Amino acid sequence: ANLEGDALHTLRVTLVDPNNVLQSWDPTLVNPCTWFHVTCNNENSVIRVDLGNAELSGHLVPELGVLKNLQYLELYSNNITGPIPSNLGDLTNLVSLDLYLNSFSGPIPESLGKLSKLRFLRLNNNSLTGSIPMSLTQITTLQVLDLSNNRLSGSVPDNGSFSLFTPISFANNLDLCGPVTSHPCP
Amino acid sequence: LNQDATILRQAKLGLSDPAQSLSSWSDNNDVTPCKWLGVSCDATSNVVSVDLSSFMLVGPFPSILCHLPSLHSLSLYNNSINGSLSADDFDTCHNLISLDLSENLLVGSIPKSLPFNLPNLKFLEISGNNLSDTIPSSFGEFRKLESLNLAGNFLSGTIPASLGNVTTLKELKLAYNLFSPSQIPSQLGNLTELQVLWLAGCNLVGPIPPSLSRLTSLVNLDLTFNQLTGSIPSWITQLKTVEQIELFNNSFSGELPESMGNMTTLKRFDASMNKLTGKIPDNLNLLNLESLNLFENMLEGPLPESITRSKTLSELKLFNNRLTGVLPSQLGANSPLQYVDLSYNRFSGEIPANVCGEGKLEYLILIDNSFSGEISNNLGKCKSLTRVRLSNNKLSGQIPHGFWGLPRLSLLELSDNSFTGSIPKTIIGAKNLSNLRISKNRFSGSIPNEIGSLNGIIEISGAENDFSGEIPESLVKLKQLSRLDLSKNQLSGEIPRELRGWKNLNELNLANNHLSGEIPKEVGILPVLNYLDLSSNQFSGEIPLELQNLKLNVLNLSYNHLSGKIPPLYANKIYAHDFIGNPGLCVDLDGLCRKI
Amino acid sequence: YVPIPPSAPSKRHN
Ligand SMILES: *[C@@H]1O[C@H](CO)[C@@H](O[C@@H]2O[C@H](CO)[C@@H](O)[C@H](O)[C@H]2NC(C)=O)[C@H](O)[C@H]1NC(C)=O
Ligand SMILES: *[C@@H]1O[C@H](CO)[C@@H](O[C@@H]2O[C@H](CO)[C@@H](O)[C@H](O)[C@H]2NC(C)=O)[C@H](O)[C@H]1NC(C)=O
Ligand SMILES: *[C@@H]1O[C@H](CO)[C@@H](O[C@@H]2O[C@H](CO)[C@@H](O)[C@H](O)[C@H]2NC(C)=O)[C@H](O)[C@H]1NC(C)=O
Ligand SMILES: *[C@@H]1O[C@H](CO)[C@@H](O[C@@H]2O[C@H](CO)[C@@H](O)[C@H](O)[C@H]2NC(C)=O)[C@H](O)[C@H]1NC(C)=O
Ligand SMILES: *[C@@H]1O[C@H](CO)[C@@H](O)[C@H](O)[C@H]1NC(C)=O
Ligand SMILES: *[C@@H]1O[C@H](CO)[C@@H](O)[C@H](O)[C@H]1NC(C)=O
Ligand SMILES: *[C@@H]1O[C@H](CO)[C@@H](O)[C@H](O)[C@H]1NC(C)=O
Ligand SMILES: *[C@@H]1O[C@H](CO)[C@@H](O)[C@H](O)[C@H]1NC(C)=O
Repeated sequence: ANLEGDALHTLRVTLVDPNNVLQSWDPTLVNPCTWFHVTCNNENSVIRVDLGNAELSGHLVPELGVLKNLQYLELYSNNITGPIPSNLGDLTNLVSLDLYLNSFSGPIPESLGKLSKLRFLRLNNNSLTGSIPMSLTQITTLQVLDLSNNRLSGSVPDNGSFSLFTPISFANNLDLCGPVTSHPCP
Repeated sequence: LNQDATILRQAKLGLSDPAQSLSSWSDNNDVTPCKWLGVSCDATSNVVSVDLSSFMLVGPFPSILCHLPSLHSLSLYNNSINGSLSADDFDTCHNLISLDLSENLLVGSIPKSLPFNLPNLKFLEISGNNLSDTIPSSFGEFRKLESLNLAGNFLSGTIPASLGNVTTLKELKLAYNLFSPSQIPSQLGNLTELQVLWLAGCNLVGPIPPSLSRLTSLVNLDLTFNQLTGSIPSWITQLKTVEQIELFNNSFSGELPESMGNMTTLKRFDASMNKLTGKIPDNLNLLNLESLNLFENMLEGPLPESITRSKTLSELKLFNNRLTGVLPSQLGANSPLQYVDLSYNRFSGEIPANVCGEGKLEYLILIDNSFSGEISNNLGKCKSLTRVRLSNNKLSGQIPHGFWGLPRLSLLELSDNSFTGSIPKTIIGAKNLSNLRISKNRFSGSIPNEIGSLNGIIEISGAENDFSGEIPESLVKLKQLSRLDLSKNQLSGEIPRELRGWKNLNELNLANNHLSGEIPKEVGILPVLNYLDLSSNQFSGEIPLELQNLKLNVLNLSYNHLSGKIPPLYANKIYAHDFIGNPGLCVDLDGLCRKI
Repeated sequence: YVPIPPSAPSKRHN
């Protein structure tokens, strides 16, 4: 409510918002549960942030990790730059992380492996570099993965939850190797 | 034109002037100093003041300006004057009465020699700078000072007791500084001419000193955002001329003083966000009260009738307390009520019938009480309303027709009550309505087609009602609709085939209805649809292949009459719970289709 | 420019 509203307001200040989709994000409200693009559970705690295809730019903030009951984070089809914040892995109840179709740079954080309830992970169409963290194989619930159209490289793991994924999850990357690609590793 | 022209131009040389705010100064035409911008004179052509407010001037403090012999006021308000002040900066300034250096980029400490150098000062403001170190104890030597504003700096240590020595003070503003934890100095009680005391965000602790009863000519007392403790003292009643008391965000406990009722001059009282217990004082006679905020405390008992004697009351916020009983039946009849929030209390009985008696009510927020009965006809005439939240009460009966069509109403939240009747045609009037929340009620009849002509609607949430008939085709005309939840109703018929209008629709929940026909193929081309619940209906035909284009988080088509092959991306085991209770569905393996 | 919060009533609501 107070703490969650302050995090989301810190996000608003940091984003550029030409179409005023965050007009309703009034910091004088006791909680953000009447705000547009935000959904709360019966206890007035944030469970969804739905900001897809909203012509947003700027970068995300690390204060997003205070949203402990967040289940769905949709930030897709924007022009968001900068790194995926490392402490998005503090979002222990997250089911869907949908950051696809942006200009995110730098690595996929190792911390995303701590998202033990994550089901959907769609990071495609970004400028993400480095390797795919092994810790992601240990998310038992992970069933939909798209890292395609990035600049990822190194070994693509194929154990655990990654055993389900086909080449289409990893297509058009910089330098990926392993069984799921045609190329064995260096 | 005398040394005044020379001295002013030297001062201009020391400052960077990117906006050319001083172009009249260094641009001749033989014009004398008295008609230069920001420079004012007396009858004998002596520069008596210099005001350079909001000129975007950058550079160190221009000490050369004090070489003007007749200078009385110097304002550099709202510039980028930077660096620090020093003793040498104010040597020649001994004729100054007024000095405003606020909203600049000054750093370092306040020079200790300032009172010795500026004996005639009545006004000193260095507010909104980056000053550090302690407030000098030498400030007790000021013999004429009437106003001191050092608010919004990084001043450290504690508020010096010697400031009590400066009995000429009418305004003391030290708010938002980086002081050590400390009690309000007792010596401030000696300042018997004080009208304004603003020590907000000063890291204060302990009780309000009894000394401060002697500040009898206080107008505004603001101690917000500290850690003050104890009772709000009963001697605030003896402040004969007090108009504003701001005590919110502290650790005040005990009861509000019962004597409060006779504070006839009081306009604005806020002791919200404390640990206050007991009752709101009764026998109130607050003739001039504009604002009463006591939200987020542990106040118990009723709202006394005598609040209606406050005929200029515009703001009443008592939310998040343990308040009980019926509201005064005449509340708002003879006052310009504007913002009312009584959320999260235990209020019972009827909403006062003339609460918008004077046509000024904007917020009516009564969440989570036990308000029973109906919304009166007279609230339908309240055309100033923007934010209505009545949810989680015991309210019942039909909503008056004019209430739905209020022209500025933005958020209308009636959810979780026992409201009956149909939504009338008069809702065309609500042209600013963006958020309609009417879930968990007993609303009936068709969703009227007139909702579709309200272009600015973003959420419609009307689940758990008795709505029947078809979904209006005009709901597809709503380009900015991001949530539609009409689940758990008696709706029938099919959903419109042409859906490209719903370009912002993120959530579509039509579950637990009597809906029929095909799932439209255009559902698959909605750009931001992520939550699709069409479960527990009578939908027939094939699941469109176009649904594979969607990046859904919730997909639920369970308990319908769907048949034919499952689209190949959704035939995966991981999506199988999305299609439970559709006996006719099959998984095609290229040739063989099996009912699983 | 440092925006110093005014000496006024809290605007919190809901
Ligand atoms: C402080 O100074 C600034 C800059 O001189 C003032 O802002 C200008 O004045 C108005 C403000 O709405 C606008 O028309 C200009 O475009 C502003 N210029 C800017 C921001 O560069 C500001 O009004 C002053 N503030 C106070 C409180 O006096
Ligand atoms: C102003 O006061 C309120 C209530 O006293 C503060 O809100 C509480 O803050 C703590 C953390 O410091 C939270 O754990 C509680 O959940 C909050 N309580 C309520 C009732 O909301 C608020 O932080 C204070 N604000 C400032 C700026 O000091
Ligand atoms: C799809 O929706 C149906 C309801 O239409 C869900 O099944 C219900 O689950 C609730 C528990 O929340 C129980 O009361 C019943 O077992 C079900 N109700 C009916 C009317 O059958 C189902 O959980 C949803 N499926 C998914 C995958 O989310
Ligand atoms: C003096 O304080 C002001 C405001 O508190 C500071 O100005 C800000 O500095 C940061 C970091 O450079 C910027 O991101 C902001 O844009 C600045 N302006 C405002 C209005 O916040 C300033 O840095 C401080 N200066 C010194 C020397 O301490
Ligand atoms: C994703 O990236 C590829 C390669 O740059 C591009 O061809 C495609 O258009 C992108 N997808 C979308 C939906 O824009
Ligand atoms: C997958 O294999 C790697 C390498 O042996 C191992 O470190 C990782 O923990 C394994 N993860 C799972 C879930 O088996
Ligand atoms: C004042 O500001 C300018 C930059 O805005 C800077 O060059 C100058 O050195 C500053 N003065 C001091 C004393 O730091
Ligand atoms: C109000 O009542 C108290 C005691 O009951 C008294 O001390 C106070 O001075 C009175 N104030 C006014 C303004 O009448």
